[PDB]
Amino acid sequence: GVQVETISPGDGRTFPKRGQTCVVHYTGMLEDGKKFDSSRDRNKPFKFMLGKQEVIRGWEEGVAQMSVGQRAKLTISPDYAYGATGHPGIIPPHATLVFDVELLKLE
Repeated sequence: GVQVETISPGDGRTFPKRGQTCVVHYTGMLEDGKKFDSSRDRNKPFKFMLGKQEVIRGWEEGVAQMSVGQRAKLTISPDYAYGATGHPGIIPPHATLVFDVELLKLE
């Protein structure tokens, strides 16, 4: 459902726990490489609470595998993203997504 590939290693020791706030920089892309969303374009980190299910399933399972300071590519199946319906206009039906995520800190 999510496959993690490291771009830059983190500390290899500090991984998120349920209920912590993950502070990330990210870029999300369709399978064709076209970015649809990026905190890097806004120039402001994005925050989510791990376990709240306020981000897609491939984020909570993928970021949970990351340590502080790690940058990684998360390849997310539609099953772990927006499924059969997608988000029409932005995310097509049955879309595989790629996110470039850096885990900045935990709060």
